[PDB]
Amino acid sequence: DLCVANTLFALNLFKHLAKASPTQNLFLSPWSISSTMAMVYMGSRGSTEDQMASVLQFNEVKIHSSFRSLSSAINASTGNYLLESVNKLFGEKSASFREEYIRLCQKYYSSEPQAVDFLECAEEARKKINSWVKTQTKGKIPNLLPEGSVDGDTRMVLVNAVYFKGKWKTPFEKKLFPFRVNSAQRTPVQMMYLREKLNIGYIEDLKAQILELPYAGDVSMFLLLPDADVSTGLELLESEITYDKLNKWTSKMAEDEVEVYIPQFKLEEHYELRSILRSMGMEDAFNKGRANFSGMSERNDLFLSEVFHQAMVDVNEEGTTGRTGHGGPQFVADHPFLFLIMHKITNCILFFGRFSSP
Amino acid sequence: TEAAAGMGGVMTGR
Repeated sequence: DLCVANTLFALNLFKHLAKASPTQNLFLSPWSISSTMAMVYMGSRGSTEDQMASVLQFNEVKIHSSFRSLSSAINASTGNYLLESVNKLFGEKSASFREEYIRLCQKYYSSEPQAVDFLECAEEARKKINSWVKTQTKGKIPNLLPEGSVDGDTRMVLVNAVYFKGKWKTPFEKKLFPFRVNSAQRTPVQMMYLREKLNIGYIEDLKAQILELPYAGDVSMFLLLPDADVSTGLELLESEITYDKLNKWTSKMAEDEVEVYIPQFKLEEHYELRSILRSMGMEDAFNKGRANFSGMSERNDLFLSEVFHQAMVDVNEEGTTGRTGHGGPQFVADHPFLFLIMHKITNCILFFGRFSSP
Repeated sequence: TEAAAGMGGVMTGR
């Protein structure tokens, strides 16, 4: 599996993030995170580097060349959907970075290193960066970097943007049904219904149903739906999920005629990941006194201040009679579930979330 | 499905 490190990191990040946010909606792009963090890693040395490789799961299994090939595959023109991943480096115009770093970051990440005036015009630089990300995401991520995230001491901002727009292989019918948020709350949601031949299974270890909903082309959504807590009902699934347990099923399913009910939903979440990444073991990178980014600058005068991630998803019915029985499988997502969008060719997780609260 | 994301790491001088 040529995207195993990324998936391992994704799951460990999700678990750590769930400590901070145990029940509310949660949405992120592990691919985007991993790409930016690999560019940061390329600059690290010493204990900073060793910790980053551990956290990003590079030691659990040519790193930069693997990112280059995976990105190429993710960016391949298809006709079936829109999918773009783009990296970018913004650097203080008066700073002198290591020539090998700028070269190799361009070579492996295609980051088109650009000078900006953080030293004197930080707020204009913030706006310029935000605007670039807005453009790459077709307006969907308009203000990645919040107020105060950049200042006169900022020297480099490393950025990834991802955008995906797909249509279901089979459209849904737009059908309100009660959604069970927790043992004390139900909220009405607009449901979408499909009856179709689909891959469906059950992961005993996680006590959850798994469904694959294909888009046109080689991208799918997988949904994981518990069938033991008075909260979201996800505690078991979230605590016990692992790469081995998930990958067996995404990459064991048999096709059947399934009646599917899922909510129409839209999420938009913003994270600041320093605390999470420190918790996962990436400590020295964020330590002003200890950080070693000599790969970026031989002066060894840099540290990682913060990591900002913003992700959104909008799920609806859009796709490219007489049946009356109900003997067979149902997948009725009227209570919280996990979901992920998988690039089937690379086996990379592009997006991963928890839908718990309409 | 429409989905998107951004990621920004900020390097700061010391």
